Amino acid sequence: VKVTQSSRYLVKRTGEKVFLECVQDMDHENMFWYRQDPGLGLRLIYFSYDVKMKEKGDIPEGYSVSREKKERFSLILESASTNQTSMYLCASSSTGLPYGYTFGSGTRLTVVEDLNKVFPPEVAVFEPSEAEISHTQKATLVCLATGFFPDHVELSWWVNGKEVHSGVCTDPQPLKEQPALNDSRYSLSSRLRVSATFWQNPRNHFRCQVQFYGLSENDEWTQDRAKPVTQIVSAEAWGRA
Amino acid sequence: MQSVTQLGSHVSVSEGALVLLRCNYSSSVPPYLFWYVQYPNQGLQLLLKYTSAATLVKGINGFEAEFKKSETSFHLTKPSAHMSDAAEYFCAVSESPFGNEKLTFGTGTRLTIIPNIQNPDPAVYQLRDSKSSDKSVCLFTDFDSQTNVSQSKDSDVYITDKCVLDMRSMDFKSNSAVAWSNKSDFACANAFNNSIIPEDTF
Repeated sequence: VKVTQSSRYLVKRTGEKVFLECVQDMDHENMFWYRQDPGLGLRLIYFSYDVKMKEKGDIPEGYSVSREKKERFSLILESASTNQTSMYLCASSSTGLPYGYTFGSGTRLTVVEDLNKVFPPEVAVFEPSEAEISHTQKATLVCLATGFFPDHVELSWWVNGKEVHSGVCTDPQPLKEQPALNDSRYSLSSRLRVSATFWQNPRNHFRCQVQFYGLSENDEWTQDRAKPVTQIVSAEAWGRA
Repeated sequence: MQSVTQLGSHVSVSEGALVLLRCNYSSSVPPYLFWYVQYPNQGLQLLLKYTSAATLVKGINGFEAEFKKSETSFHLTKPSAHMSDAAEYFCAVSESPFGNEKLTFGTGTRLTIIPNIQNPDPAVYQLRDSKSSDKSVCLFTDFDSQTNVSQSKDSDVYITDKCVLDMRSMDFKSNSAVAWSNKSDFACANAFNNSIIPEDTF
């Protein structure tokens, strides 16, 4: 009982024809493609109520769709515009069963006009101030991820190899390193806070982890630096004394 | 199914306060209504559904919603907001009791919860850059939720909005914002010159 989309993130150049792919394992008759945009909720592009059937949704314009097998529902952008930049959402349902809609987890698609603009982030970890420890008996480490385009990152904290949710703030919106440019590169901060006890013990390992999603193996690359592919970039620091 | 509206795209409440999210529908035919929530890094999940079975409908995470025909509404309430309630909420309408046929969704309401900071002493701290790139960062932390951070004017300098973190075992929440620069004249003592408090340590 799951609906998986083929890609979780994707970069594409304006004018390139794109294939988003939705798969379910439940023998469902009904599959739906939606987009989700800040301020306009979710909007239905195309839907399908059997194999080889389609019907246009509310915003079909610029999209095409194929229901070839009962399992699969392909969304096709003929020519990526930058207002096709969006989170795309697939869903399925049964005709008779009463269980409602199962949703996939989304494909973020960003369309830009040039693929040499995508940089993966560098990850610095800043270590707590002596002064906070003293005044608070807390220790806040800060992690900065700078130098990424497009905005496709997943920041995480690992304490001695277990991902921690306790005592973390990540910024919900990144800021532009150069907000004068149209397509400026981005920065994001995160924070991790623990007891000074924890931080003042040299057998505690702290790691700032940043997954980036840029390009696949398929894409044309022969520029100066390494290929800006999906990669996890970390920074680490050890607890003190 | 025909249409749906969610009046208020952004709602901000204090930890503990009444949450109320609006949903209003038109439908040529008998409506079936739906509330979905979308937590930070997660997918869409069902909170509750109105079938023609009862008026006050209890859902997950302590949400309730009353279906009123005479007002074309299905508003979502919860008496006491928790930090974990921060998320986007989406109202939906269908012509099927179960939700089998096309859901038409509204525009969504992002809900934000303002933490009740328990015992505040604000402070600005400088954090050692872990290498030899003497671009330190400065950290404004432990301020009351009243305080708001403001952007820079001089943009060789980068400041981030206020953020909330909860250290669950110590029952402790605290706000933070971060300022940084590569400029060698950038003092931490004078980043953050906007809506500060007089009693911040250094």
